[PDB]
Amino acid sequence: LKDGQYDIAFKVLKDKTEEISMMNTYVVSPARLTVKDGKKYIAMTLKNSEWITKFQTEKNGGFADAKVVSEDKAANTRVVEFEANDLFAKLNAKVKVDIDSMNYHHFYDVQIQFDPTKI
Ligand code: HEM
Ligand SMILES: [Zn+2]
Repeated sequence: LKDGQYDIAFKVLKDKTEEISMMNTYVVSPARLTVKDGKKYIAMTLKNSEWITKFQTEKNGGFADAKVVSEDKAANTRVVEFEANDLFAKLNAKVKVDIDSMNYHHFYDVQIQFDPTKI
């Protein structure tokens, strides 16, 4: 594909499975793919932002916090940005969730699967 901005559908999968993750409820698909100089960046909206305290994706054999490129405090959402390579390969990610009022404090591994062909 060539430089520009595109819609890309995706699903978040439970770690090491083809099952839909509980996290899938809290992301917006499609995400936005920016292609720039042969590199691919994904901008993804997280819902219930206040609950999601960390979000990381695999980068160079390690995990890195995705950049927050915008926040909407009124909507309680935010947009995070990270690099993808092969849009047909699963991307490993990590999430930390904290809901003080429900005593829910966990962190998880998940996979993101993009589907470039989907509309
Ligand atoms: C808000 C109320 C929430 C409740 C009641 C809840 C409940 C649960 C429960 C019971 C499980 C065990 C597996 C299952 O039953 O499906 C689970 C796992 C999991 N939850 Fe939560 N959760 C909540 C919020 C969130 C949020 C905001 C995220 C954002 C990432 C999240 C991500 C996950 C992940 C990644 C797992 C591991 C299994 C999977 O990937 O589906 N959850 N959750
Ligand atoms: Zn846990």
